[PDB]
Amino acid sequence: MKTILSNQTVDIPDNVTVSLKGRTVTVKGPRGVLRREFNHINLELSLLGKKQKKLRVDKWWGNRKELATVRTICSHVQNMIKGVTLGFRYKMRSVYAHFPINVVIQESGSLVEIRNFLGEKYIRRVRMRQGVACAVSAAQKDELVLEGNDIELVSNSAALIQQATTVKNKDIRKFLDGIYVSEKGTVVEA
Amino acid sequence: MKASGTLREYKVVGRLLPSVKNPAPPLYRMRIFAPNHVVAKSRFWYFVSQLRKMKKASGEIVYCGLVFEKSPLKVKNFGIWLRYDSRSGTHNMYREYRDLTTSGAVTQCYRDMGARHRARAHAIQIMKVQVIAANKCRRPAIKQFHDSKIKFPLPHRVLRRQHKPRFTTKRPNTFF
Amino acid sequence: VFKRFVEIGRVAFIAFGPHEGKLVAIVDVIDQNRALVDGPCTGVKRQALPFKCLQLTDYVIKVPHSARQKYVRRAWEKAEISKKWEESSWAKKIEARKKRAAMSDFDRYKVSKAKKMRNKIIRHEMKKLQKAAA
Amino acid sequence: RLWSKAIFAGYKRGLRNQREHTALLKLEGVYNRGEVDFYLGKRCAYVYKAKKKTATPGGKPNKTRVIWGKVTRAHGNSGMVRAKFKSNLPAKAIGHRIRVMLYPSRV
Amino acid sequence: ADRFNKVLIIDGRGHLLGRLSAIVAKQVLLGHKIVVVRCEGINISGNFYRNKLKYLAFLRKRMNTNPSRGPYHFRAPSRIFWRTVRGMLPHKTKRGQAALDRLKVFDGIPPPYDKRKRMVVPAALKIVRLKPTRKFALLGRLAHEVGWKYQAITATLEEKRKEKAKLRYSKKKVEMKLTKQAEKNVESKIAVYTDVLKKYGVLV
RNA sequence: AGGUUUUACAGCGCCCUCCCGCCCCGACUUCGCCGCUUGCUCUCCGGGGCCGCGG
RNA sequence: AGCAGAACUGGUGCUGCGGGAUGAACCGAACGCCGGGUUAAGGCGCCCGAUGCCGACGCUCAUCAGACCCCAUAAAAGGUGUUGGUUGAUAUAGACAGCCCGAAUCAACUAGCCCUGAAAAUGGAUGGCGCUGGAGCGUCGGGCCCAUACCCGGCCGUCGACGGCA
RNA sequence: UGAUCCUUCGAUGUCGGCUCUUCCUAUCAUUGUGAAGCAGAAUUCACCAAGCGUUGGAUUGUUCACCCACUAACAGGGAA
RNA sequence: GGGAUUAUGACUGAACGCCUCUAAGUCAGAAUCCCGCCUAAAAGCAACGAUAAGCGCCGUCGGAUCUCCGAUAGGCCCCGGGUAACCGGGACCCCGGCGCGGAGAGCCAUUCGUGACAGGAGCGGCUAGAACGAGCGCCGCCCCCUCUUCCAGUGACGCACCGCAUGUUUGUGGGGAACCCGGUGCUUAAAUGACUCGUAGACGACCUGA
Ligand SMILES: [Mg+2]
Ligand SMILES: [Mg+2]
Ligand SMILES: [Mg+2]
Ligand SMILES: [Mg+2]
Ligand SMILES: [Mg+2]
Ligand SMILES: [Mg+2]
Ligand SMILES: [Mg+2]
Ligand SMILES: [Mg+2]
Ligand SMILES: [Mg+2]
Ligand SMILES: [Mg+2]
Ligand SMILES: [Mg+2]
Ligand SMILES: [Mg+2]
Ligand SMILES: [Mg+2]
Ligand SMILES: [Mg+2]
Ligand SMILES: [Mg+2]
Ligand SMILES: [Mg+2]
Ligand SMILES: [Mg+2]
Ligand SMILES: [Mg+2]
Ligand SMILES: [Mg+2]
Ligand SMILES: [Mg+2]
Ligand SMILES: [Mg+2]
Ligand SMILES: [Mg+2]
Ligand SMILES: [Mg+2]
Ligand SMILES: [Mg+2]
Ligand SMILES: [Mg+2]
Repeated sequence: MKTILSNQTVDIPDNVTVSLKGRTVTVKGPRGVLRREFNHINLELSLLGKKQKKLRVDKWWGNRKELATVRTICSHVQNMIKGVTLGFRYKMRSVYAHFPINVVIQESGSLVEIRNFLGEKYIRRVRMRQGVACAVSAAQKDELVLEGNDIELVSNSAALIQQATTVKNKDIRKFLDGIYVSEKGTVVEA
Repeated sequence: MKASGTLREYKVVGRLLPSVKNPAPPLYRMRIFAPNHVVAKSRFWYFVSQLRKMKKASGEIVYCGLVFEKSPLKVKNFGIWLRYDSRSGTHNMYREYRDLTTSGAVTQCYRDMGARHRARAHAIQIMKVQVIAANKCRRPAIKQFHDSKIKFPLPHRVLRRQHKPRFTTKRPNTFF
Repeated sequence: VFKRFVEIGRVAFIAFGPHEGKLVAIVDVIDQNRALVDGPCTGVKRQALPFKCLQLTDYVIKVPHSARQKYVRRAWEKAEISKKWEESSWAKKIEARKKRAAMSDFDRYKVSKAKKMRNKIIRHEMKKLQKAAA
Repeated sequence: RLWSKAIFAGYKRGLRNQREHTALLKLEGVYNRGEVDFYLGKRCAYVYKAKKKTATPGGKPNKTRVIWGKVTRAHGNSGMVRAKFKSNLPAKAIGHRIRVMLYPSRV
Repeated sequence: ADRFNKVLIIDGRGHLLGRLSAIVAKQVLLGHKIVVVRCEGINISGNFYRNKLKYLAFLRKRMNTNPSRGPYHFRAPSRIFWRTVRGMLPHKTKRGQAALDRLKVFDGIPPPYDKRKRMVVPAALKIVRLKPTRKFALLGRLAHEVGWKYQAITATLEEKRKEKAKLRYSKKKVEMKLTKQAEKNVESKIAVYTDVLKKYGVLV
């Protein structure tokens, strides 16, 4: 069955200016500028409204799989707006039983060195992505905050650290060491 | 049955051969959809032979003529009760279509059953065809066309006439 | 993005088929692929023409769905679709293409001596403006 | 120039049987079966150049030779036409130029 | 086009491999000379991992006793398309070998053809023959990952070819802008010669 | 579900009718919505290919 | 068992031809030498004659896709891949999901295409290229392509005549 | 290992070993992983995977066996 | 030594208000795969040296003669590209065009010559071009006077070869050498046999030296 129409509106706040040239949405606000390119969905994105226009997407004659991308694209633009208005904060903590994990941040947050993981002499040097800044958070023992505008870059950088501190040839149910994501919050709470 | 082209509706009536024991036997009317009257007569002796005890040699066909549509210029919502024999067993099925004439609606049923259920022409048996109002339609594929002030564009017009100019300097546009 | 929709009353141009080149009015939409068009002022009886043969124009009329051609004819003349159509460019490209296809051999001769002289006048003015611009 | 362009595509064949008595042509601007009705009957020509000089009607003996023919009927739905020449065309002419004259005219 | 032209320079960007080669192989048999440029822009249907596996499975067909005689697995996109056309020709004969000589394939647009108009076969394009929701694989990326070593140099020379043609098109636009202005300044002197063009439907 | 509740600032059905109330178009090969055919269908009625051998 | 032995009929042996890439037997059709016309079975992206139709509708994405008599392999059992269908149960006396919100939701079963099940040795086989708005599967329309087959005519020969001539 | 007897009896040299090359994966080891009645060590089940390695000897004509040591492991086969 | 990735573990995120590595879109990833490194070098090729009255070019003008071999029968019409969009114009906007005439269904050429009377509009400089490079572009002097292109005229003549085919183009075509003809070029050219060498060999070949 081809549904004749399936739409979804995305209301934007007054502090951002969402623009688009075809399917290339560009969100600009107080913290930065984001720009995604949706030339793979084959949809239309109309920007309607008198003041601070809302974003309305459409999908004409779409099957069950093509209609699933309607809310996906709307959910990506909301993350673009949320990432510029408030920003993203993916803070993760260090878990260890005997050997404390020593983490030092270099290159102004764009690189993180992980040492003393399970007593290993190897030094793990994980490099963040463009726009993601890392820092050892205060007011806590060994938590590690990651900030940025793009959710797909802050969350991917938080995965590069967690995937780097993996235990090999051991029972992962016994050796729970590593750096795991604690919570996925925001920079400016609102 | 071959189901060639458009299946036309034939009103085939028949009766047993009159004898001295049963003079003027009962007449049986049938609603047959067949490409021509030669097949429509054979379809009559297929359902009547399995409903009543009467073959082609024991009875006769009294009338076999076309049944034209009373309103060929009005969109109608049809409902077809059928039963097709799959590879495993026989299944009853009720499908809704939408066409101007009942001759073309049943034709869509043979194209749909063959496309979705791989059912040939000899396995499908049409039982009831009824012009259903727009309130008793159960299928959402027809109920979406039951919206007044309907509006939808024609996105991504695929280029036909790909061989009138077979070679050209212009790439085809698909937005109109 | 889209500016031409398949709505009740949308005047559509038949691209190919039996009534090739004549306008119709979409009265009702049967399926995803078919429509119930009816051109009362053009010469096309009411029938089910597919969307493959239709080309949407920029003219909409005020008619309910599945209305008689008596009322379609009224809204066809109230919106003067035939007057708006004949004065459009897409209708004048068709008229100009029919003239060129019906040109005789004497016409192709008179049309050749014209563009051979008309282009020499324009190409001389183009070089005159080009030298002055340099 | 008073002749349209054609191409000797091959002989009237099946899949593994050739009939050299009938040749298939490829007209220049004819890509439909309904556009061959003009060329039916026009005289064809396979103009080639051999080594020795041959006589020429209406001129000095040049090095040019010709094989005459005519268009007989349509072939398929793609504007191909059949042609029967006086002598069967040599197989080396497959893909070369065939002249389609404008006579016998019917316009 | 469609005019029995002397040399048909078909562009390769956007076209499908077998769709374009099925038409090119038919034109070379009729005696025409086809020049397919930008063979690295041809794309094949199906996702990339399928079309790469179809070629990796082709690399294994070497002759066992002596691979020097086995199937020559060409890595250049022009030579990949050239072999696709060869499979659709009777290359074992003389008319099939002569038809391959009429076809010339290039990776990019060389100087002999960068100043020519490139044609487009609509019966072989990606937008016309493939649904927008289907996957496709570019022959340039497919060739680079199987042993093509000249993808960066072709992309560098193609960028210089585009920036050199963009400078001319800016001069072609400013020349056409003067041509349109020339007709407005001389319209009173060509009114007699433009009406016969209007009368016979040449000018709308 | 047009207009402000079923015709109203559009229309869509179904009945009794005023003689089928009354006229005009007849499957449109006769003005490209849909079938079957001569009750010997009519045409110095057009066009193309093929060959007229014998006596 | 491409095994052994029977029955009816056909074929083959003794038989070429068009189609099934290939072939003893399958499908069509049986044969003097030729011109024209038209078909059968089978076909019409290119090899390769013919859809270079603005063919109709729908199904289908496969990191071993699929591609049709004989025929050149695939099963049980599974899928919240997707599309139909059957039978029931909840829900503005406000369900389902979520930690109040306010419109549909849930379960069983069944059938299509696809997928898992699916491992063999020289490099390789829808016939090849390749094809994914298709060149795939199912149901159908128009047109077109050619056999030594059908039709008309020429020629040879054989056969027959209730045959023609002193 | 049979069953069959289509090819070969105006001949296709026939058991094993030696030698040498190549392929298959139904993976013994090594590389990357998933699972446990995975605490570690050891081991077991499974996945992508045949790139690479898979031994020296006593007895037997033997393929097949059995033992002695070595080893990351001493995996199973095809190519008349 | 790298590259795309398998198994696998994940990100964002719907379908299915939640959830979800997957549907669209992304990340890490290996004795495997491809390539580099390495070995060979094609009926594949480039740069460059020298080229023997004799041996080319010049002056594509050959002025004319002969022989061959293919085609062909106006065009070497150039943005990049998108497709749920695009193009053009003007100081992210605005205007205009959009079944696409700022149109490869078109456009640019082109419609028999020779002699008078009116309308209409071949060398010097600079710059740029190397993926398989030139009649390449732009200005300033000379050249005579343009059948310049179109519309109208008047009087002539260019066999009008008596109905008939291979006509017409790119053709001042591409290759071998031939013949009087007006100017140059530099002509201290190389390979090979034998001998020698032994960094090399069955014989050839190969490395050398005179
Ligand atoms: Mg362990
Ligand atoms: Mg049947
Ligand atoms: Mg057999
Ligand atoms: Mg038997
Ligand atoms: Mg036997
Ligand atoms: Mg017999
Ligand atoms: Mg077969
Ligand atoms: Mg015949
Ligand atoms: Mg075939
Ligand atoms: Mg299971
Ligand atoms: Mg579910
Ligand atoms: Mg419940
Ligand atoms: Mg399978
Ligand atoms: Mg006869
Ligand atoms: Mg035997
Ligand atoms: Mg395995
Ligand atoms: Mg198990
Ligand atoms: Mg890598
Ligand atoms: Mg994954
Ligand atoms: Mg990656
Ligand atoms: Mg362009
Ligand atoms: Mg606008
Ligand atoms: Mg004068
Ligand atoms: Mg030059
Ligand atoms: Mg002048």
